[PDB]
Parts: sequence; structure tokens; C-alpha cells
Amino acid sequence: AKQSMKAREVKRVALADKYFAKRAELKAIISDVNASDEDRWNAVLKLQTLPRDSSPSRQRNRCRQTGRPHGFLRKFGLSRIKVREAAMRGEIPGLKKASW
Amino acid sequence: NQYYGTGRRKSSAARVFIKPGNGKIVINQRSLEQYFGRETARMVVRQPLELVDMVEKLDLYITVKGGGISGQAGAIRHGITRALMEYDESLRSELRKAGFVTRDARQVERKKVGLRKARRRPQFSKR
Amino acid sequence: ARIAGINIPDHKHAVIALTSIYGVGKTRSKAILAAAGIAEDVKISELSEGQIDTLRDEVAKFVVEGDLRREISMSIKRLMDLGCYRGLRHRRGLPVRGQRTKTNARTRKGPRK
Amino acid sequence: RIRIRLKAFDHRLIDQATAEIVETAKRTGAQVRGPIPLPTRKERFTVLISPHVNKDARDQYEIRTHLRLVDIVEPTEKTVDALMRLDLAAGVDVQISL
Amino acid sequence: RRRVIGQRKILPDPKFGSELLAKFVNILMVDGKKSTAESIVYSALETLAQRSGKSELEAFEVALENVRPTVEVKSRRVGGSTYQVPVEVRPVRRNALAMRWIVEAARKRGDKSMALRLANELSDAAENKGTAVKKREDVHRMAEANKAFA
RNA sequence: ACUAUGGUUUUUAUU
RNA sequence: CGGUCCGGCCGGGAACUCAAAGGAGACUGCCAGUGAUAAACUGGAGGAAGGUGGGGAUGACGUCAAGUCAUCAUGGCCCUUACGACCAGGGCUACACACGUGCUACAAUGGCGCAUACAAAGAGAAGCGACCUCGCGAGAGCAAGCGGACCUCAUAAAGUGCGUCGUAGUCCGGAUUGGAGUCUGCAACUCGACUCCAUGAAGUCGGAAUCGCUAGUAAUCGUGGAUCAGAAUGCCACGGUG
RNA sequence: GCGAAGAACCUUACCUGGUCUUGACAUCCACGGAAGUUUUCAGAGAUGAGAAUGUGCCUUCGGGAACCGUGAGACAGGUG
Repeated sequence: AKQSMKAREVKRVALADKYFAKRAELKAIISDVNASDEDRWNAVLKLQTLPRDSSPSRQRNRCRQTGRPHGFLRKFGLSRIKVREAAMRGEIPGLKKASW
Repeated sequence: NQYYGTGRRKSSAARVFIKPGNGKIVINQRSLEQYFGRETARMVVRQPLELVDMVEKLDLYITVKGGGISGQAGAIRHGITRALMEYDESLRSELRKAGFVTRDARQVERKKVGLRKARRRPQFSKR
Repeated sequence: ARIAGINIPDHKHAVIALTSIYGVGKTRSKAILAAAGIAEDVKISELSEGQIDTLRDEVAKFVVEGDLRREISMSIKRLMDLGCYRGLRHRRGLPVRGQRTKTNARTRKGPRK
Repeated sequence: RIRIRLKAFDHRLIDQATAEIVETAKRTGAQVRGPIPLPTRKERFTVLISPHVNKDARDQYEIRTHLRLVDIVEPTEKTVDALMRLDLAAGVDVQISL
Repeated sequence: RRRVIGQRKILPDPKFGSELLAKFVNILMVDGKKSTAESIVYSALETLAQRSGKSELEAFEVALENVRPTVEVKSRRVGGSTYQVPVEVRPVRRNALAMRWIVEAARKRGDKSMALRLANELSDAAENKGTAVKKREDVHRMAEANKAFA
């Protein structure tokens, strides 16, 4: 993935205190159907879906070596080809060829 | 004097002691009558003792652990042969000809990557 | 005899002689026969004359045959003065399943190309 | 009692970390629990063996973690203060509690 | 190619006393369910004696003699090999084939109640009409109509 | 030796 | 071997299990045959096992101007009011038939009710999940224990035992038309997973042809994890009977 | 059972309608605001405005980081 997408990779986590911390008590009740009336809070109802692309709904831990969101080893943060590449140098501590 | 033998079969592991004396059999520090006596042919605890024709001349003590109740008894078959080869030198060949001294490794081995059960490869058709 | 509608055989187990006919339900009929005291297990020989009609106010209750066929044909018929998404696919080889269209649809398309 | 944890990936480094707190103790006549290595942790990985196109051929790798607790009944400045300063041995994690 | 594997054998089982009774944990056994076949061993022969009771010395004297193999056929390719080559079977087949080599209806419309089935097959091998006749008696005419080569 | 038989595939970067 | 809540409970020690592992043993060596009294190959002996024991580990030179600059790496070449960068909605899931890759059934040693046992092997502090209530249930609330061989997922299924179907394209089989719900998400019409109850087709082993297999294998029945609103029959990890 | 372990958008190509052109990922120079809090109107939204309001960290008092804004060249950018 591009370096311009690697700048989006940090813009997507920049709203954590701006939209995703001051209304978290509302976020726990905003869609609960055990409540009076059919409308009670419309002036705050949209404020945590009002931000787009930079939302927890698009947050993914991603390959720390390619920017790809899929097909990577979460214990290393990177894909099969970069585990292979390091194993040919013996470079990952305690990691050794065996099948038991 | 006591004769000794062990046996292994599909996660089951047995050990057996045999003495010259009155005809008894005991298992797992308890009486045999408390969980044996319903087995449909009981060959695995009889046929080596039937080959040497001993009837009631030997006193047996057994310990067994691990796996399923059939393989526990099949593991004891090797214990009642290894503890029985010491009974008389001229019977060492007879238990061997009867197929009781030989063992096999037919129980399944370690998984070969990625083969589902280590002995079959993926299918195909057409050209 | 007379376990379901006017069907004249006195044959089959009490649930199998009542299920998969008249829309009365294949599993509903496994908690209904106790109105007539009829047991799910061991054969019947204590059944009094006309005691079998105790089931009529136990199946209806719910819709039965024609009232179920009308419930099924009513599915698209609550708005008809104006256009609706329920009508055009009802007369096409394209079902309302949200599925990949060019495979596994011959059961909706029928014979010939 | 004072208690320590010695953790490593290498099976001779874990014993080098043991030697600076168990031999240093036996060589002063200090009371010891004796040689106990404890059961070993391991985890397995399956890794694709081509860099390109081939998705079916793969190879396997192991990582094994050794954890010793050694036990201390006569703690000293030459042991419980010295294992937190060990520079001559790389790739080991020492943790201690009072 | 070069395979020379040792031949399989079975020992007489002391619960049934013979080698001919020792194979009904395999003949008409399915899905690896061996103790499910053990459930009906030798009691199936007492159920056969419910249909013709003549004791164990006569229990198989036609129910195997009428159905046992006698010839092995097919061609051998040596030029112009558009014929068949009949050879008489060896004594190691005297009790074989007749309880294994046909399933044409048993896997198609069943073969009646299982606990009664060996008492039916040991009676059908002594009735010798309809099913399993053609696959047996065809080689009693083939080996007389196609025998000019060996 | 060991069955008597079964025809077609555009010229083409060009190594 | 000793003591004794008479119990591995506890001093202490590995009988033999389990997990750690490491070693012995196999060399045609040894007795004979056959042969070019060479190597071989088959019997005998000692062996649990014998003649690469069976399985792993793997892939020498080299072709198809194979595919590939979406795994990288790179020279040249191309776009540059854009083929670059940023945005909203569409689209890629559009469908008149053709074929692989599979999957489920094509019932009656099949189906199910009730009672019972043993494998391995993995996940785990915005996580692994028991208990409890509310409800027909998905679920909504309430919420213990767990920091790993120590504690949640969690009474492996067939087989073992006691019983029951009604002979019928079957209580079979599943494509589907309806009714009513649970929940996420900017939103589920187009383009959703799950829950309860009405309805039910095709299907009875299959044609050229192409196919795995020499035995713990044909057959049959069981256990998790990566991905993580929703999503696979693939992948890797594992067993019981035969 | 393809490159490609999961679909409203996204990883993503393609298309239409908006928006920009030394752009902007990022480096040297320049340069104003704290990040933010309350809140209304247009637009499909990016953007573009209207009305309140905070003055933190750093603070050789000169001047910086966090988070934003905007300008000039050398340039480059590339989901080829």
C-alpha cells in the first residue's frame, strides 16, 4: 500500500478523544430498545456516525510491513513472505525449523 | 521368584507380575470380578496361558492405565507373554510360533504436512 | 377413523395419518392428540364414539388448508393501487433470494432456454 | 521469602542464568531446592515456502520458552541484587518479587 | 510389479469351534462395525436350522457346494486374443467368492431384515433360482463354448 | 513374432 | 524405604505409566542354495523388527520465447488539468447455456428416544467463559473463576445396553412459496447471519470418459484454530472401529 | 474452492458526477493558529460559511513539539 495510504493509516486513529471518548456512555445505550418513547436524543444520535472513513468501523490492525488489512500473521504483524525472508537469515530469536 | 512383563496398545500401558503358586488373577489393587466378566471372548487374557496349558499353576498380578477398555485388555496380552516366556525355556519358541511374542507399529503415526490423515493426497479428473 | 377431514382409511399411526395434509402442521400435531386422550405410543382401543371430533377446535385455532393458501397468496396483495417491488419477479425466472444469478436457478426458470 | 523468575528461548542460556544464582549459592553452602527445570512451553507455526505464486507448498517452525523459578531461602547481594545487573548474557528475561 | 506379500489366514474361534464359522465377523459386516456383526454370529445358523434343521455336518453341504467357484476366465493377450482362457480354481477358493461377489440387489432395494439375512442367504444358496444364478452358471457354458485355446 | 486397417494442425518477430 | 486425618496426606523415591528425551539393535554380518562359489535374490538362526523394515527429510542439468514487473527488484517506456491525488453514489454479486472445483441426499446392519465409555489437539485479561433470570428461541441484562500441565470453552461420536418405526419416493430427501422474531451497521430494497412454526419439487448410484487404492488403507463416526458485525464445502491440527 | 482468509462503503482495479494541478506522501525554507468546546445554514459529500469559546505542553522570552492551516523552487507522484 502507498505512503499516502500510510498517512491515512494515522489520520484514521486521530479522532480517539474528539469523537470516540466524550460520548462513550451514550454509545452503550444509543440503540437499546428497552427505553421510553420512539425519539429522545436526536440532537446527539448521529455524532458518533457523523465522522467517516476515520471510524472504529474501518479500524484494522494491518500488516506493519505492507499496509495490507488481510492475509498476515498477527503474532509477527507481517505476512508469510517476510517470515520466510527472516528465517533464511536465522534472524527471528528462538524460531527454528521443526514439524514435531 | 516372580516373572515380569509390560505391554503397550493405542494409548494403553500395562505391567504384569506372575508367580508359581495357586491359580488367582488380580488387577489395579482390586478384585478382577469388580469390572471384568462380560468380555465376549476374553482371548487377550487367556490364549497365551492356554498355549502353555498352565490352568491354575500360576498366580497373576496386573496393573493397567490409559486408552479405551478394549486396548487396556489387548496391552495385557503382551504382559502375559513377556512375563510367561520365563516359565520354561522350551516354551520360548512355542509362544513365538503362536504369534504372541511379535509386535507391530500399525497404530497411526505423526501427521505429514498437510495430508488430512497422513496416507491420502487430493483428487483430480479430466486431462 | 375420522382422524383428519373426510379421509376414509383407518390406517397408519395417529400422527402420520394427521400430518402433511390440510396444512395442519408436521410438529404441531405432536402436542394435540391428548384432546382425544390418544397416545403417541402403544395402539388405541379405548376410543369412544364421536370422541375424535375434539380435534376441530384444536387445529382451528390456526389457519387450515384454504385459509393457509390464502395467507400465502396474500403476501404481495396488501398494496395494489400503486406499483410495488412485489409483482414483476413473481412472473420471472429471477427469484427474490439475493443470489448469484447465472447458476443454480433452473428450479425457478423451468424447461427450455 | 524472596522469589525470582528466569525466562529464555535458549536451553543453555537458561542454565547460564541458573548458574549465577544456584552455583553461587551451593559454593557458599546455602540451602537449595535442587535441580528442577519445570515443564517446557512451545508453540508451532506453518509458513508458506515460496515467495511467489505457489500456495500449497509449506514448511514448519517451532518456538520453545524455558521458565525456571530456582527457589531462594538464603538470598544475598551476590544473588538477588546481581541477577538484575547481568550484562554478559543476552536474550534472557529476569523478574523478581519481595 | 515385484510385490510378494505374505498371505492372510484366520484361526478357528473357540466360541464357535471352526474356521468356517470364524469369518461371520467379516462376511456381511459393514462400516467397520465389527461387534455389530458379532451380535448375530452362530445364532443366524440356529435361525437357518429354523428353515432346514439337519445339524452342522449338513449345514453347508449344499449351501456352499451348489455355489462355490470352479473356474477362472478372461483372456490373455498373445496375438489374435479375442477368446477366453478357462482355468480350474485352486483349493484355497473352495469356501470363497460365493458370499462376497454379488451385491446387485442388496445395495439397490435392500435384502430383508439383517438378523434373518444369513439364514436367508444360506437358504437362497440352496434354492438356486433368479438372483445370483447367471453370474455363477454362465461360466458352466462359456468354458464349453470358448475353450479352443488352453 | 503375437490381431488386417485409421487422415488433417496457415506463411509468420525467431533465438 | 519411612511416618501416618491411615489418604502421595507427608518425609522422600521413580517401580512402570505421562512428559522430557537419549541410547541399544541390522552389518548379507552368520549358516546354506543359485550364480561368473562377484553382486544379487530366497530359506534357516538370533530378533520386537532384515535385505531402501515402513513413514519423514527433501528435489542435480535442462526445455515450454509457460505464468509473473500483484511477492520483490529493475532498465526502458507510458500518463501528467491526468492513467496522479481527494470525494459522493453506482459497479465488480449484472444473466436466455457450457464446464471444472466440491457438498448433501438418492434410506431400513436406514432413522430416532433413553442410558453409558475412551481419544487426541487448540483458543485465552476492549480477552476464554461458567452461574442466574427474562423469553418458544436467536438474544437482552446480571456475571463467578482463569493467568496457564494449575482455571472457564468441555459428560468426544460410532461401537456398548434397553427400546421404537410400518413396507410407503418412506416419520426419507432437500430447491422453494408464507407467518412471526433476534441483532449489528451511515444503510441490510438492491446485497445479511441466526430463531420458532405452517408448505414441499427433483432424487432409487448415473453415458462416452477420467479417476484414488496393495491394509490401520477401502468403509464409517468424532475434535479445534487462523480470518473476525455478516461471511468456506478450502487450509493446518487430531482420534475410535475396520 | 484462481492471484485474493469474508462485500453497504473497505482492501479495489472499473463508471458517472463533483474537486485540485510543482499538487501531496515527504525534506529544507516560509508562516498564522493550541488540539479542542458549544452550534446553525448550503452541497450527494469532499468542501464552504455563520455565531459563541479554550489558551494546555514548551517558553535563553529568542524559539519549539502535539494537532491543524497556507505559500515558493528543487520536483516528483503512479491503486501503470
